[PDB]
Amino acid sequence: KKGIAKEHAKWGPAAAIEFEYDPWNKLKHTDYWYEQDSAKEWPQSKNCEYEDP
Amino acid sequence: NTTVLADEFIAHRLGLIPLQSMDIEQLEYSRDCFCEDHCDKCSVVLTLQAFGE
Amino acid sequence: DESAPITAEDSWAVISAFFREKGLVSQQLDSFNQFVDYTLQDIICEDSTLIISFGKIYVTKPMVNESDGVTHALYPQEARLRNLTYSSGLFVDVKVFIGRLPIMLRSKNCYLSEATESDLYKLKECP
Amino acid sequence: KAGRLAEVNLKDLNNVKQMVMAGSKGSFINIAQMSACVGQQSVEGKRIAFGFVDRTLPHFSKDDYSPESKGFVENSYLRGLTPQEFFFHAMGGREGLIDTAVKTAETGYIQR
Amino acid sequence: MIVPVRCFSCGKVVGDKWESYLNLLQEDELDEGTALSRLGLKRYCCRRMILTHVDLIEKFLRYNP
Amino acid sequence: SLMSCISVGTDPMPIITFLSEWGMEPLEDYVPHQSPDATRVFVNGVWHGVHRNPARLMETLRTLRRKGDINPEVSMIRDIREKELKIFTDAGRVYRPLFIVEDDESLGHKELKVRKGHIAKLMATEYQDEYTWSSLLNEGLVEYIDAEEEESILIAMQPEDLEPDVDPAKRIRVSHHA
Amino acid sequence: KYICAECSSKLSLSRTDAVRCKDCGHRILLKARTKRLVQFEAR
Amino acid sequence: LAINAKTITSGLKYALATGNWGEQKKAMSSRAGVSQVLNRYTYSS
Amino acid sequence: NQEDSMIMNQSSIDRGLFRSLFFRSYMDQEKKYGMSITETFEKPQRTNTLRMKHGTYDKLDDDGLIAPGVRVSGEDVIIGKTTPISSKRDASTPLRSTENGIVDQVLVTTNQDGLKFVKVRVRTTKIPQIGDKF
Amino acid sequence: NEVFSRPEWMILTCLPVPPPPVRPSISFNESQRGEDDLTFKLADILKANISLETLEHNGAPHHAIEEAESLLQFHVATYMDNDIAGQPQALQKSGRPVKSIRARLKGKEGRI
Amino acid sequence: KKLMAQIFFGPTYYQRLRHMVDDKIHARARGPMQVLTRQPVEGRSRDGG
RNA sequence: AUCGAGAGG
DNA sequence: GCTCCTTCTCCCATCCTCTCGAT
DNA sequence: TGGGAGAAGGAGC
Ligand SMILES: Nc1ncnc2c1ncn2[C@@H]1O[C@H](COP(=O)(O)OP(=O)(O)OP(=O)(O)O)[C@@H](O)[C@H]1O
Ligand SMILES: [Zn+2]
Ligand SMILES: [Zn+2]
Ligand SMILES: [Zn+2]
Repeated sequence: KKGIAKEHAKWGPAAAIEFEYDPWNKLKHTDYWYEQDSAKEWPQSKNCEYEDP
Repeated sequence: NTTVLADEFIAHRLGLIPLQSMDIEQLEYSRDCFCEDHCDKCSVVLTLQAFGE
Repeated sequence: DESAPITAEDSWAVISAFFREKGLVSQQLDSFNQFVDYTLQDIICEDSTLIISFGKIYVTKPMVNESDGVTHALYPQEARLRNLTYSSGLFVDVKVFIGRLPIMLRSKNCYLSEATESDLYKLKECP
Repeated sequence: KAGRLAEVNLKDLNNVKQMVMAGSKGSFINIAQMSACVGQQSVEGKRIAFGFVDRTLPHFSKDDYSPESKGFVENSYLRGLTPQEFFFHAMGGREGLIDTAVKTAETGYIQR
Repeated sequence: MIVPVRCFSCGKVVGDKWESYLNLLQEDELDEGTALSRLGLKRYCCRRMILTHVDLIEKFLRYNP
Repeated sequence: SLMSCISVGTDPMPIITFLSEWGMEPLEDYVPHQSPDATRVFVNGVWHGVHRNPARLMETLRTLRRKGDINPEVSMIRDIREKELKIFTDAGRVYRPLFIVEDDESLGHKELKVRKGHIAKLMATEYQDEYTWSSLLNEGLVEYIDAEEEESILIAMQPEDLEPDVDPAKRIRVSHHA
Repeated sequence: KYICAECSSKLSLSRTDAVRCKDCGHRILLKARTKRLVQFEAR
Repeated sequence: LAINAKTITSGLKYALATGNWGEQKKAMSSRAGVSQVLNRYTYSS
Repeated sequence: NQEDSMIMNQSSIDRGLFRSLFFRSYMDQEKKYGMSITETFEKPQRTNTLRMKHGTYDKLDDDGLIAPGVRVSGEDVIIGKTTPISSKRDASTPLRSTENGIVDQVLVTTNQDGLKFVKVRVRTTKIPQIGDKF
Repeated sequence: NEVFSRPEWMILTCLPVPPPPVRPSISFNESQRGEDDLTFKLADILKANISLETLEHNGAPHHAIEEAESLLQFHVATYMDNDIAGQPQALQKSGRPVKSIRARLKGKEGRI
Repeated sequence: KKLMAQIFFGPTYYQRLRHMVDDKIHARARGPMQVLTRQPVEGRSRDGG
């Protein structure tokens, strides 16, 4: 029968929807957790290749 | 069901099988269909017959 | 390559050998096996003369005395399903039947001790 | 003092420090035991006694009164406890379960 | 018990990647990581679904009934 | 525990007939004089007699037990500060197996009797589906020690411990190296 | 409508027929399965 | 004949099925905690 | 998730996370109560029996048992038997009040005394729910 | 007290027997019924009293009348207190001690 | 929106225990009572208080 | 019913 | 007549809840 | 059964 994923997860056709924005922390929406250095301990995301540092 | 699996176990596994739904917009919801538990314009009937020969 | 000292990794081979020989419930199977083989006869022989004198004792394989029926072999699954008691008769060569001793599973008197994995699956017993 | 030296040199964005600062959960002793050292293990108000003859465990020589020999856990939970320290910690922490199931009846009678 | 259909964490189908996983492990002699990556299981939520699974069904299939 | 067993019971008489042949003095012909440096030989809690030079007796008993002549579940305890030799043979004693360290004067420091060749034999036997746990026991490589006998031995936690730049994150091991 | 553990005689076993099997002398029986169609919600 | 087997059987079948390690007429000996129903909730249990 | 509680993903639960099967086995025998007396495993009647359980007897078969594959819920009667007097009394065994399921297997066996007895296994699924302990 | 409590009333001559509600016949399962402990104890009291009456009617050797009186005293004492120190407890057919009124009124599971 | 605090995230082995609310919930509305003391009977299975 | 076991906060 | 005086008899020992046995 | 009372019975001045 026809249905949506709200009623049961068996009706959901989206396995995983990766969602990201601002690969660099320009907007300061996240305060990075660090021990000694904050830029060398957090891996650089791939989408950082599409924005100016 | 002579199998070593429970009926509801197999039913749950069947419910999770992805089925083609490209033309889902043409079918009607069960709640909105002037029909019964099964029909042709609000549901699709499948049959599984297996034997361990 | 024959007398080199052991590293901290190689002791797991020793532990594997220990658990392959002893097992996990040997501390109950070896105690019960002593009781049937040796302790039972010692209890039977000690001060057993009514001066009549009891002698050798024989422990059969587990069996069920069916009502108005021939005594047949009893397997643990049958005992579990039919609410029976897994026990074997003791015959004292005074050979008089004196009672039934319950039998520990996978002991020397249990069928499962002489059953392979295929036999255990056939007997509906988990290996 | 080791725990205080550890807590002082913990940054403000440390999550366990923020919980201690707020007082929601955790305390100084938790910081000391998880980061610096578990400390001394005591049972019945006294340190670990000699269950064997002149020693606490068969892995120590007799007439040994060093702190490590009688239940001082120099390690933290992050670093991990050695088998002797693990057993000493188990001995110390069992007392925390006995007084929960045994000595609770001695204070309920008081209240009754 | 048999094969974890779909994926609790996301919902990707992993019920059709068990026989292929076993063939990669045995016939192709690859290790678990390379076989898992060659099956298209990138996310570690899907990766644990096939990596950590006990196929007890075979044992249940060894009894007469 | 995983590697703890309970003794099943053994006849003490074969041990006793050893002691009378190893030089023990029967308690009948024992005078508590002319022999102050003498050990009280007990068996199963019964003071069977008194024996002089207990070191040789203990050495012989340990040699017999690490060969199979004495049941490996028989615990033999010597306590010098009371000069008492206690052999136990009854059932109900909880023991655990552990390795045996010998002097090994050839290779300097003391080293375990069991070596990598025995491990290779065990692994080959496991993968041959001959050399089992009993083979280790019968060769003196592994010994059963109960709680009472633990009061007369010194045990090393790891083989590396007995062996006579540094990771800061590794746990602190004292390694007093007795 | 009764199936023994060993072999599957599928006997009738009315009041008079009692509890037993033909082929094998085994003393446990399973009373087959209901004819009524079951219905499970696949969720 | 002339031997009452039940005395053994019903003996060994009572304590072993109750835990009262003794005859049914005795309550002094270690009782009710010798034989316990095997816990099969999990293999580790 | 405060105070040692958890938030579980409903979508993951829908896909089979921590689901389980629960089997319960009820047992019932018939015993003599005398020298030449015997109880009977049969479908209880509505007028002969002296007692009732207010449960639904519409699911029992002729022999007083329910064949596997029947959804039994609440106060339903699963092993129905009637005992005589020394007309007929009622000794049927119903389900647990708060338990429901589907009949899995029905074992009909003879006791060591030659008396017919029956075990019935009921199977249920326990989906994780708010308040379950992990 | 002259009206409510005299010493002569501490020696029992006429004993009140309670109604069935005090000692109901508990009926567990279906056919596994049985009278209460107090009913059995009162039946024993009646048996002892009838034994004394018969012996007195027979003028039995005083050495047997004394034994019968001791039996009556023991049974009527255990009826109200089965926890008497230094004496054997009266037992049921099953071999368990009877539950006297004193045991019913005493303890965390008592009436009060 | 992003969260200012990064969340510790990873696989962990969890076990389901025998204790479930559907087997613990109870409520009594003047059900069965005892015959001796005429008080509410004891037990969830007996519809007790 | 009684007895006993195991188990949770 | 205290002086005790040692020696005895004595009643206690958290709360609530769940399930499964055997008679 | 693990300490406590309180009570009791006994010796000694
Ligand atoms: N023997 C007891 N007597 C009285 N109350 C008890 C007893 N045992 C447990 N409790 C109750 O249960 C609670 C104990 O909670 P629990 O056992 O979950 O440990 P906790 O203190 O909550 O810490 P955690 O949950 O980390 O173990 C107490 O608050 C207490 O009210
Ligand atoms: Zn329709
Ligand atoms: Zn996934
Ligand atoms: Zn058959």
